[PDB]
Amino acid sequence: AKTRSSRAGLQFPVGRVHRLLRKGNYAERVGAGAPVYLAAVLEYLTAEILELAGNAARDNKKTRIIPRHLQLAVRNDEELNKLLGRVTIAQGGVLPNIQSVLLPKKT
Amino acid sequence: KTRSSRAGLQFPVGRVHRLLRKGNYAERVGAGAPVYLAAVLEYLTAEILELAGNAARDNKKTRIIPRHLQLAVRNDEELNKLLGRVTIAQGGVLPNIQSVLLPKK
Amino acid sequence: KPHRYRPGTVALREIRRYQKSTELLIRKLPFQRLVREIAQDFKTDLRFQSSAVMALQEASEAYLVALFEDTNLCAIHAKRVIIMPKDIQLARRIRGERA
Amino acid sequence: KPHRYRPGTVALREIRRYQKSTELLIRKLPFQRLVREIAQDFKTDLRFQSSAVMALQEASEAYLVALFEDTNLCAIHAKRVIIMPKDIQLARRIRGERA
Amino acid sequence: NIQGITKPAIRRLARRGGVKRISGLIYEETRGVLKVFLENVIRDAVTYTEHAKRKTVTAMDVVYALKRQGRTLYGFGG
Amino acid sequence: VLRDNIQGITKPAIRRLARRGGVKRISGLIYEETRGVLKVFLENVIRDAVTYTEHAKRKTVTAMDVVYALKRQGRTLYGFGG
Amino acid sequence: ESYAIYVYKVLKQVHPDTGISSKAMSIMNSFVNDVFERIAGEASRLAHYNKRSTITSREIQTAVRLLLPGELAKHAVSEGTKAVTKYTSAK
Amino acid sequence: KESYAIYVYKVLKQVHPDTGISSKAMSIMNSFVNDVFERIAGEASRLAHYNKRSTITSREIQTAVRLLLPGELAKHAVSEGTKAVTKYTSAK
DNA sequence: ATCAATATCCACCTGCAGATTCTACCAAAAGTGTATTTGGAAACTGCTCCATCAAAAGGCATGTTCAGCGGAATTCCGCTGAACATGCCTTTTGATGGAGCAGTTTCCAAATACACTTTTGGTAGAATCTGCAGGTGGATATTGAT
DNA sequence: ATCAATATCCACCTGCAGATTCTACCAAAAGTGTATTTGGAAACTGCTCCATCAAAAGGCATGTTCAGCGGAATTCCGCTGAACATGCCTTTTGATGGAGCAGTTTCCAAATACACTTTTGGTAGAATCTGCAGGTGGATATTGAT
Repeated sequence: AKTRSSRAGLQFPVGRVHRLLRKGNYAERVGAGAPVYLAAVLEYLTAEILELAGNAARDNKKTRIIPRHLQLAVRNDEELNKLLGRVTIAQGGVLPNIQSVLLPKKT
Repeated sequence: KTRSSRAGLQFPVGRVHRLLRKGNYAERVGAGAPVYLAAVLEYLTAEILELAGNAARDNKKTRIIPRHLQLAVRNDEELNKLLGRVTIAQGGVLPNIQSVLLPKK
Repeated sequence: KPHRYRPGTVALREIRRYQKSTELLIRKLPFQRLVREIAQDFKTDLRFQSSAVMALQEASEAYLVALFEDTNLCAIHAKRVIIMPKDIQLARRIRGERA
Repeated sequence: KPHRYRPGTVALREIRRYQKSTELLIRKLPFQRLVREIAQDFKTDLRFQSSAVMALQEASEAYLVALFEDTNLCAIHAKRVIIMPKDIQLARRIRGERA
Repeated sequence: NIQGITKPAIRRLARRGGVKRISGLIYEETRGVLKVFLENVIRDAVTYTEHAKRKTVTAMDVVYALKRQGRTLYGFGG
Repeated sequence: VLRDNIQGITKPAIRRLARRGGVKRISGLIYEETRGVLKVFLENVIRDAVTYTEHAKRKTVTAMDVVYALKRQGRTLYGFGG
Repeated sequence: ESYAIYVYKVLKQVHPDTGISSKAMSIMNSFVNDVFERIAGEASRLAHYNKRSTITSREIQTAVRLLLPGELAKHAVSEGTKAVTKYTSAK
Repeated sequence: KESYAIYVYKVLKQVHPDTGISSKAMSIMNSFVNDVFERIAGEASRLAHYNKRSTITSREIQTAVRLLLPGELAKHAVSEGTKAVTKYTSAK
């Protein structure tokens, strides 16, 4: 008795998702495709952000990913940045960015 | 007799109720919710038409057209806040010129 | 006889004029064309209800008229009276439409 | 004779400093009070999970930091480097908070 | 077609917005914005069209897209 | 009795915020203007947060209350239960 | 279906000698449907937060308090609470 | 109280086998998943209503993913989901 | 440019809180397998309303000229930012009584699920009605030239 | 201040487009009635975590002084918008075949609903593990006075 997750070639919980879809009351019924498809999308996305975060950790010479890393990853990618243009990642801080005209000297 | 009347309302309590369940908002829908909600749709409605009818009059007009609705809305602090992200087709804008832009009297 | 209106007398007049009317200010045929052209890049051989184009325009002009509102404000903040691109640029940025 | 940093040399160091961390920049206790004061003058006898007070602080500084950026730009737009209330006001107006 | 949106027309909009004096370089800056607006909105409307297996973008298709854009329009459903 | 707590947001504090915001130079009037802006923000969120609390017939404002009220106002916070 | 007739009725109690244009009625219809969706949605969420299966006037009220500006809200609550009362007191 | 944690941790290990994650960050991650989850199911939900359809299928899910996510992300998202659906279908 | 004062960088260092790691109970999930129901794709179609088009309509492109707007340049000035002394209020670390969130059983008021029945709101095709948009005119306020 | 040229109103007028009144048809509603089920309030209560008093130590807020620099006020001048009359090329309007958008029917792939069985992912709690925070020193800038 395999799981639908495995049957779909997935890491995320297909059953759980198909379950929440029901309890979230988004429609009278939910076809077996939706949950499979939605767990996939969910999984794909977490991977993309973890890839990017993981690098930031590496860049800052750390092993454990922390909120800042998540933040640096999101604000540095055009897309994850748009996908989350109104999300506030707690303890993430902002990206280092000083306006030119605020720097000294001349050249 | 219809629920609207039992609730003393001009709006369709039966319809609202229908729309609530068919709208997938909850598993079930109490009996008063549609009454309450209908009651609330009616009042907001009356509110706009009221101010809107006034605009009509203040224009020597007797039939309410879009402009009269737009004027009535952006002139009321509250309604304006509520429709703060709504465009009323054929509403135009409120007459307003930045002070600094008026001729140097 | 030599008769002329001073710069702005005509403007403010035009401002009062249009702020009163509600008609669309862009010519429909040119608009509809641009609309379809843009569309065609997302899906070929499409059609538009007379009404879909009307909504789009009504929405378009509305958006702009309001963006010119914020721009004039940005122009004024910089103690100017001539709206420039950087004024549109600044408004769209604080609007979250840019960065 | 004794060493003295010019104005804005320290500011940049602070921008670089603070822009590099993520710790909350407001005294935690004073903030809890303000939260409790406001909450209370809305409904008496209320309690707070520590996490709730923290979520508010996180939200609040995140908001202010972002608002200061907009402000900074608005000032710069006006060819200045010293932000002023008017800058904060222009930003909030375009943002749609007091339009 | 983009230039189909004329100076006079753009000038008119700006006046409805209370603009008194207009820079020359604004007309092209304007068009660009209008373009990104339509692109962003039509794209979403057309998606509604296709999800519906249709060949005609309907007024409701645009209404629905605008709402998602946060540009709610009253008068064509709402 | 709780009063004037808004003055609990010190000049030092507001300065650090503006620094993270990339601000170099600050007007002396910015501090009070800011306190005002903060106050309206906190007011708006707490209200909704507390509306959620009473509805749940609770006496304790929970972190979810605050997270729900924040999403209501389009200022979604990741990290406290969503 | 469309709220138009009910709108027209409500209009008459207010301004009995005032009429409305189609384009305006359409806007009024869009208005009703809008608010309906917004109030309903909030209520829906509310219930879910409290792990409840039913949307009662309890929800509709709270929803309203969250959706309308203070004064507007106040009245809206009143109008609404009144209806439920009237309704409950009848066969 | 369920959470997408163990699954995040799994996906984490695949991409960066030797990298860890703090709890605060895993929370931010659990918030991220649920956020996007509701968002998609939402667009899916309405889309269905707009069409007088009572079932949400992989087809609504997909349209939503298109309405919701930006260029490159959406493109790839569709693939993964189609992929999964196809594999889930062709397996029974 | 030279040098003195200071801050930033950074690799090494290791106590230690927060993270990885079990042993296991397991109520709840998730999965397996009929039985029953049906939502909506698919094929066929009538009929709107949309893409197309020629004709009468009427706004835009265009070159001149100059008023006036915006920035470069030069100031006194005042208010902001370092630097510094002083010492308070926050942060840190616990222990603690108990408010009140939260789990479990109890159980009826209320919501669900057809069934039968009466009304009503939308659609349609005709006819009749009417608010007001443009058009005219003549008065007057506005603006610009001197 | 004085014309002269326009722009701007106000009052009245009327044709017709779009609002309105009349009617029969009626399928989807909405209401009434009966039987069955259940969400969630009520009540007893375990147990989490909130408010709170205690106290010490120092990280920081407060307040002062002083000069340096940024902003506002002003004058100057080159440059470009904008007003304007000129002249047709593109938009608008009302008329017409036909392409799809919807209405109707058919019927099957697929989604409930329900009974059992099996897998597991939250978890109370143990004990062991480990990245890095926070401390230290010294090599490497970055500043600013000269």
